[PDB]
Amino acid sequence: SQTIDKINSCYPLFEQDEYQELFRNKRQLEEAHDAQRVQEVFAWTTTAEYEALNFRREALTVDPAKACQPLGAVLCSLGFANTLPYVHGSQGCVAYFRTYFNRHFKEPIACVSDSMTEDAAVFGGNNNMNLGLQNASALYKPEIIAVSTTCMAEVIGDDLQAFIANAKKDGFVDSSIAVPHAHTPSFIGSHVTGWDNMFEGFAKTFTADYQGQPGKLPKLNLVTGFETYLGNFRVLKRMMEQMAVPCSLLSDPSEVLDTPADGHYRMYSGGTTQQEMKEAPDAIDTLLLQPWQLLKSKKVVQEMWNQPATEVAIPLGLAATDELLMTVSQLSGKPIADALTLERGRLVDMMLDSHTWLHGKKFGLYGDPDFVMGLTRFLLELGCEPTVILSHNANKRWQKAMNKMLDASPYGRDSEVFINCDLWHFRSLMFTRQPDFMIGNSYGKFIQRDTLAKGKAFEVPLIRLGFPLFDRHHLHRQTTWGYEGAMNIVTTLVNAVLEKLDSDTSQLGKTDYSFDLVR
Amino acid sequence: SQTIDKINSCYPLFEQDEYQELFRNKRQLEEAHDAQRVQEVFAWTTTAEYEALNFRREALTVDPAKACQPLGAVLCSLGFANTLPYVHGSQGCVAYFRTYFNRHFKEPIACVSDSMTEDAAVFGGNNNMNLGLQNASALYKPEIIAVSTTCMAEVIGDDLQAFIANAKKDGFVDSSIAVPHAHTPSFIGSHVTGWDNMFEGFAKTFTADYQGQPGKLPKLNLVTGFETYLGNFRVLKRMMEQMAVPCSLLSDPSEVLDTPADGHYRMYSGGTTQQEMKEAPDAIDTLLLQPWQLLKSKKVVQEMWNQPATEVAIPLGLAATDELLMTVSQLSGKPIADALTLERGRLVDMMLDSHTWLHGKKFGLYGDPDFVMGLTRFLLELGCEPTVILSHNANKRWQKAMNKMLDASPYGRDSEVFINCDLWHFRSLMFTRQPDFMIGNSYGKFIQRDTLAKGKAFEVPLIRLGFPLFDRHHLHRQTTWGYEGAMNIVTTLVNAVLEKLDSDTSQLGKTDYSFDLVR
Amino acid sequence: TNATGERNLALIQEVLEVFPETARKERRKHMMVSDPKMKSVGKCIISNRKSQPGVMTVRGCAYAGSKGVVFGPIKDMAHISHGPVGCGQYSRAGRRNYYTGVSGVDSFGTLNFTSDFQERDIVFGGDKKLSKLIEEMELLFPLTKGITIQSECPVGLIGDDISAVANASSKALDKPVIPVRCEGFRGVSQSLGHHIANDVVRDWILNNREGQPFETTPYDVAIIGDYNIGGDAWASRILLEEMGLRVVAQWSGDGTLVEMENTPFVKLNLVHCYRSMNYIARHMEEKHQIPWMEYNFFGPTKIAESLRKIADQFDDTIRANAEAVIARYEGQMAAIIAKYRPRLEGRKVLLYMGGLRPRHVIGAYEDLGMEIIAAGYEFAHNDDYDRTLPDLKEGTLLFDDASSYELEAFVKALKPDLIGSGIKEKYIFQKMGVPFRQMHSWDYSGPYHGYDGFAIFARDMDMTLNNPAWNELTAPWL
Amino acid sequence: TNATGERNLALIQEVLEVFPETARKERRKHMMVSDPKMKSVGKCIISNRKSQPGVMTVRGCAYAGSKGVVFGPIKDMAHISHGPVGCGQYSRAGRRNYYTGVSGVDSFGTLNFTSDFQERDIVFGGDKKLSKLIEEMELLFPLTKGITIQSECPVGLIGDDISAVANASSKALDKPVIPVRCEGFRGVSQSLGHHIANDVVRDWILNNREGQPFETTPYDVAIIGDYNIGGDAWASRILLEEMGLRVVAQWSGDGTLVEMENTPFVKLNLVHCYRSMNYIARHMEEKHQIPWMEYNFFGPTKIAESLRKIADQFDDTIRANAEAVIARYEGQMAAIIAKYRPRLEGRKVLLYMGGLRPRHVIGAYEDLGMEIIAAGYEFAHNDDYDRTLPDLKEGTLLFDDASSYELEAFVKALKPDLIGSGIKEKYIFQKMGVPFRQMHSWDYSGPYHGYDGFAIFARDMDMTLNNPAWNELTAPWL
Ligand code: CFM
Ligand code: CLF
Ligand code: CLF
Ligand SMILES: [Cl-]
Ligand SMILES: [Cl-]
Ligand SMILES: [Mg+2]
Ligand SMILES: [Mg+2]
Ligand SMILES: [Mg+2]
Ligand SMILES: [Mg+2]
Ligand SMILES: [Mg+2]
Repeated sequence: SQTIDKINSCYPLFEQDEYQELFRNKRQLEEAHDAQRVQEVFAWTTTAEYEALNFRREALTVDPAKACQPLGAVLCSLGFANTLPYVHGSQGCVAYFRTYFNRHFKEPIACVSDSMTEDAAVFGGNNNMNLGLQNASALYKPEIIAVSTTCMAEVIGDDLQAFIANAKKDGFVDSSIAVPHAHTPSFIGSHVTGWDNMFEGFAKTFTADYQGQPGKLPKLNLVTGFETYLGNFRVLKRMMEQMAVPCSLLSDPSEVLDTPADGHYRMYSGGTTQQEMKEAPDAIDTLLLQPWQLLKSKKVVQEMWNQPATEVAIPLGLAATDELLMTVSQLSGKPIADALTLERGRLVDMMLDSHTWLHGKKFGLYGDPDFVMGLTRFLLELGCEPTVILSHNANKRWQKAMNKMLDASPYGRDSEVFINCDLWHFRSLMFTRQPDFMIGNSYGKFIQRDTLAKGKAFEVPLIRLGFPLFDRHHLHRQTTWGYEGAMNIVTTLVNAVLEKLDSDTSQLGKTDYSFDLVR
Repeated sequence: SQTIDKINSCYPLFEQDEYQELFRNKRQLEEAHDAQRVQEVFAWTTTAEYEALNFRREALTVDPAKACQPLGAVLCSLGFANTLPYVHGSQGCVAYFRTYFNRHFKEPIACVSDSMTEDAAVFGGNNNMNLGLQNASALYKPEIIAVSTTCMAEVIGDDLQAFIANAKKDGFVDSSIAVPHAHTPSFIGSHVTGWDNMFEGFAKTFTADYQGQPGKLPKLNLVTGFETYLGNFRVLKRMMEQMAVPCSLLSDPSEVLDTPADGHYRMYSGGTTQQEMKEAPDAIDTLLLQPWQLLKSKKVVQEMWNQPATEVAIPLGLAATDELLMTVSQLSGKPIADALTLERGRLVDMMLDSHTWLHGKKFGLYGDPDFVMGLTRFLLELGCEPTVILSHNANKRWQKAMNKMLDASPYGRDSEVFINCDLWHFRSLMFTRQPDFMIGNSYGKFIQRDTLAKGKAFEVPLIRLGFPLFDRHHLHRQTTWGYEGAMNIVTTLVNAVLEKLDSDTSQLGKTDYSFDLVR
Repeated sequence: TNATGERNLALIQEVLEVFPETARKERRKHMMVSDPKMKSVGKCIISNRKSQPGVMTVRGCAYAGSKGVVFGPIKDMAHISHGPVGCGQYSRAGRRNYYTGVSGVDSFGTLNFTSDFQERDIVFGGDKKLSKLIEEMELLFPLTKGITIQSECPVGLIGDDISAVANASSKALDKPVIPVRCEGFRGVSQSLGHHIANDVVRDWILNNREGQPFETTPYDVAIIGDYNIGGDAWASRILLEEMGLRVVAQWSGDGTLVEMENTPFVKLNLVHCYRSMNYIARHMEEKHQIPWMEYNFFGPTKIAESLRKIADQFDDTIRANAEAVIARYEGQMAAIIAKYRPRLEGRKVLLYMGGLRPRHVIGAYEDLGMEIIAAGYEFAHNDDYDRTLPDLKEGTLLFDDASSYELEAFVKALKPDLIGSGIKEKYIFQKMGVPFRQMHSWDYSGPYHGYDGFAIFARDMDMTLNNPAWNELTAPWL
Repeated sequence: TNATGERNLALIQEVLEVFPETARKERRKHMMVSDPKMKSVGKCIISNRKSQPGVMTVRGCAYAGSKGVVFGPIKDMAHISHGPVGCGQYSRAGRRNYYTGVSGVDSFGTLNFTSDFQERDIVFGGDKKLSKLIEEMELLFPLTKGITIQSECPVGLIGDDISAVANASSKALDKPVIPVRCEGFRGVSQSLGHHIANDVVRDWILNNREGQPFETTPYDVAIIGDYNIGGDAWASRILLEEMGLRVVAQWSGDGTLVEMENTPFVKLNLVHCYRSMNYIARHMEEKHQIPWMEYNFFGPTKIAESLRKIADQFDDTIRANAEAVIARYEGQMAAIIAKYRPRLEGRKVLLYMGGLRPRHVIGAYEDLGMEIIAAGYEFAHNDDYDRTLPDLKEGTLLFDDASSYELEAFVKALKPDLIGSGIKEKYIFQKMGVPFRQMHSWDYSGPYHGYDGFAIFARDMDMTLNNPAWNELTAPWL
């Protein structure tokens, strides 16, 4: 039933007595396992014995913490001006890529498919590529159609390069349109590998025949890699303007992922221009800001553009932002701006003001390899203990570097690093290692729920930092790099500590001797 | 007892068995009321019967939601360059003003007293002023010593103007030091009244005999009134720079309340200069951004400076920011910047993306009069219902204007406005009117706890927006005005809704049918 | 046709002018204007054809239709996304097919089980990995009633034989292990995944309890094709039980393998989503002699019609019960209409969704005085378009598999007051200033079926169509 | 003096050259360098004088000493801040004087009760408003055991007579209603508030159960002067009760009016804070013949000394119990010294707090190997300076009622590794790059008293002195 004055949605409508009776009656038709047995199995999934069997898995993956290559090629493509992402293969992939980013950014996402079906599985998709380029050009009028692939296209052996050459030769795509491409097999690597592969395709299309000269333009290019915080693209440009060092980001989707609601839909907005990409070889250098995934991009910068590819750490935290600015200053010969030194000192003031709530706290964390290395480094620098560190898509070379960093820190003595493991593995580790908090994406909500069901004392609350963020709004506007981003991270971590302590001390007459007004 | 590997602070040390036993033994020596009598009385304090008795109070105040005048004068004074706040009177007041601001800002606060004691109660505080100005000048070398008063001084009727003239004539304070003063009785009005009184004193000192001409300088002055978010001072400057309209804030403490932790203590930093205050009468106009408390400041602008004092609403929310920029545009003759219109459209996009979680949500709210009117306005703009609206320090003219605004709106039909009521009144209203959430400062934490003790179904979660904020860190850096501040408010409100819905739907096997990944 | 009809036919021509000639002529057959007197579309429209390459179709694939739609909701089985990692991650907990249970323990719909194919699985085949996977799953997830294997693109292309794996693992586990060849390149949309899945259910599930004792009643039914979005099926089930029927099974929202195996013992199949499950309904009629009928639980006019027609398949006791249920909810309905119809009356709506809702929700809109001015489907067939004709006003634009371009162009010309469509359409049309409601996920609200759902539907249409922010897209100085 | 004493005497001279000549000469009498051969400060320092006008003294007022410190902690009474609204708001829940109870119902320490004076109260006087406030209090807060009236500055100045009101209201309510003339213009600091409050307790509380029966034991004691900061008095009470004593009363941390009224029946008064409650301890010895002794529960050296001396006042049973308790916690103490002393030893500390802790915590710092290079007090008296001398190393700087200038100059010159002081000092010294712990509020940690408190104190000094952020104040390019 419903009353006119207070209509209830699904929750809490289904809490009403008539629905509780409905569920009891429906349960008698399911041959449910008894509550006692379901309780016994739940408890057993929280144990060290279950954990050991869980870590024996060699074939089953459960609750992955990674996506597939073409997702990352689509996001890289969205960062160039007047560019339409196009994925050669089957159309279900593009419906899912669009939806995935729609739900994180709360924005429209343009991307087409060429709809290979059973016919193309047998003949190859050259007809789909010709008609696809033709129809997309007509409807959407892109200046650039950036092509990646789905696993069907990869398995059948479609020769991308040849197909696009044929479309050009036969008049399906005009000479005015650039068609960079990359092979992006979802059975290799993850979405971060797709981004890097797509970037190399843009570098070849726009610069391979160019005779460049490093430092002809007194600028620095910056490459972010796969990044889903709009504030990170923006802060980099803002800091470079304060340094007075000309800069281009190469792949910047921050304007097309934040168009105004003013009565007009704008499929294209901002992005790296063709001029920026074409003149990239003349910069002083290109700084690859997520170095573990930007592998082919580093070969572009050194082997194609003959630039230094100065090594930089992900600019997450105080010390990694100091190191980025000293690198920019050294390469450009320009001093670090006094407004940047002032910002740095305000971050240090915040770190000193909030240190007594953060020191010694224990965190689990997961995400992409570059993000997890940067956040683990900043947690050590805060005097926190990153006890459980997981990256499903990281490799053995990364793991060796992480263990080297942790061994060298007093705050890494109890840390364990896991690669090629998933969120069902992370779930056991929250039960057995029980850190104070876990930093993750929206998939971590179910692990917080699971730990709470063992008991209030076993709950590990989630702090949302990563991708995808689907169950809170407008977190994708935030910043996590630079001093600005480190201010967000410090604030987020200390207020997570303080919200949890207030909740724990909020029981009137019982634990509210320590529900302190001032903290 | 304590274990070496896991030392527990107060909570949760006192949860241990030995301390639960200690408490049982101590309780036998207190003649405690019986547990059932205490439960009975607590349940009685949550009723409508109790609320009616509570609303009959005429003399007792419980949990006030305001502070006293000198606190406001000290904050106003901190906004001027090289200015030392000085409170003529008894020293206890100054320890408490410094401490109150220390705990909100997490920063040092310079302020002196002249320590009037029983002797000064007899002879007047003239000697304390003379010695106090000489000793403060010597040790702290201010350019400006900004004098306000404690209630002792006011009751005794010390003649501030005459004391300060005598000090200069007798050589206790150098003639070059500016010594603006104001009478700030704490038995009149509140801390916002102090701020406005202090501002009138600065304006007398720096402009009394000035032959000004509005529009001689093509600038606008802005006056914020009592405001404790650093981002509001900063967003106003940023928007005026985008508008390309010269501007001065008159009283801007945002640099001295955020100096860097760089190995140096800076008592003075930034602030309105003497040149900005002295040339203030030559601006086109002065915009008073919190109009209900800036009463004597409006008389300054209009009577002393012969400027319009163009009426403006507090720039909180979308429509009120729009009106601010249209007013700036009309007075200056400059167009609204394209970057501001883009920022506006992004706020509207956020509003449309989040509206289904905010529409129809009910809120209680309290704080200073200008803030409560602004936030009530914006909540109506969002399609929210501000059902319980309280401002302890507001007057009947403000209450009439609030009911007029509410009556005109589709979303104000169940809204009740309370003036000269305190947080013990608000606590009753949270039990009887039960809004979904309450917006307040850290004192609201006790009301959340009280409502939760009646039961989980009755809990009214607190959203922290206001002053003071003592139990979370670094919220004082946020912005609440302009489009930037409205983005913060929208994100805060929607994510509070979603955090509470996740907690309510996080019970494994019971309410997690609606524990949705995507919201 | 009438004037509205001419304007829509001219709009059709203007929109299709942008298409290369070959696609232009093909696309013209996917749109028409309705005639109140027509009973079937005949040659006026064509549907269920391949999408045009490169146009930004809204459609998904057959794995979405099988895993995402039909099998994914079944709570007591583990569904394995077999192939590389994307498909299973993008479709993890995106569809609100509600169920109750203990996640990871006796109910698995929010977990993402996958065989995470790597290059060695493509070069050597995935069946050995699949077999080992299922052993590991049985060890760590002992309370599953059965397991399904949902094939992603690579599986059939590399020549794997998951049926042999399923048969072997089912013997070792002593539980049903169900192979599905729902690779996303098969068919043209989500629709073939439905059909594939119904055929799989027919052969691997439906006969498992043949010849077993089951205690029946005369008023036993199955709800066929309700996936419990936001609890829609619970809000439908309660009315059928209030009317004196027993709902033995729900396919497949909050559904179970056990309920599905008991479905051949019911007296009547009640088909809500015709598109996705008419196949199995027709099959049970042919093999088990169970009658079936279509019904509609959107809004009071269609719910009363449906309750009366369902009751009319039984006896006078159920008929009288149908009348008593409608009278019991009359007050509630009248108060919802009296509050919200005045706020919505006369507003015009454009609807674009999968295979059922574009026609199924029109009665609820009309119960709040709203008018549909255009309706289209992603992947419906001609029998769905036939079924749409009785509920359209003359001259209405009716269309199939629209590109983003076409949908944007229709909205700019028609100027609907409200759009009902999906997540990839929401944030485009909101920036264009058109109030938008997600009519797949219910924009995180619902349920919308049944009497309890109509109240929510009405609150939600009012909330969004009349929200104050729609008057603020244009700055006040412009 | 030694080379440290000389350097400190030259520093005193250098720092005070900033003061106008007369204040310079006055201020020179408030600092000295310690001499281990001195039993008394004699003429070497002066204290408990008026503060210098305009210098930014750390001190508070007599209302802070009475309401904020002595009476405010008493959980079963309602304390009224009588005057304008500031005083009671700034002091609302700022001091962590922990207690258990049900807020607003049987326990009131986090509520702010005020008479919120307005101009009409100044003009016509506030006694009638006070009387009516107390009637409304009793209607709305019926489970108070008693009420106190804490005067703010204006009350005595306008000639009000709150003792007449308290007498009338106490008869009207039939509960104790206690008037306190603790206006902030009285005295020079918090100190006179303590003394005022002790005199009020003497006259209005301590005689309330005189002549009445009370069941005693031979081991009854009261804790006098422990305000339970972060549960310090609970961490102390547990050791006394483990030693076989019965703690009949705790003044006033987690304290009650009842416990205070039963204090005249005890066998021994145990004074932790000498400054704030020596007055009432001396009064109880003279009137009730109850002996008292000072003790110190900071760190293992002082705890064992204190437990043995307390037990020596009873008999061999309690003497043996003191050795058993000390033995019981010896492993915990050895583990704390083994983990944290190596991380702290050798480091130098500067302390500046109110009236007790600047000397009282020195043993616990010395147990962790740390050295005190300077110690001062806001408002202590010369008998507190006398009691400080035994725990200082020769040449230590010892000073009284410092301005902020003087504290900043001492810090700059002495370069302590760690500072312990208050909230107004915290954020200045952190910016100067000196690790800082709040030694009033325990920087939201504690307890620090007792064996369980020593663990937390060691954890906290290590956390802050050795935090990695102190190596980051200078940018690396600077
Ligand atoms: S788009 Fe239903 S034929 Fe199928 S997931 Fe939505 S209009 Fe599907 S009603 Fe159903 S629950 Fe659906 S809303 Fe038939 S199931 S392939 Mo997207
Ligand atoms: S049409 Fe459908 S969703 Fe597409 S693959 Fe095919 S079954 Fe699947 Fe999963 S992994 Fe990624 S998204 Fe594909 S490219 Fe390889
Ligand atoms: S020395 Fe002490 S704290 Fe000062 S007034 Fe006096 S008792 Fe009180 Fe409360 S209201 Fe404000 S702060 Fe004062 S000026 Fe009138
Ligand atoms: Cl890696
Ligand atoms: Cl007002
Ligand atoms: Mg958006
Ligand atoms: Mg600070
Ligand atoms: Mg009204
Ligand atoms: Mg169940
Ligand atoms: Mg109690």
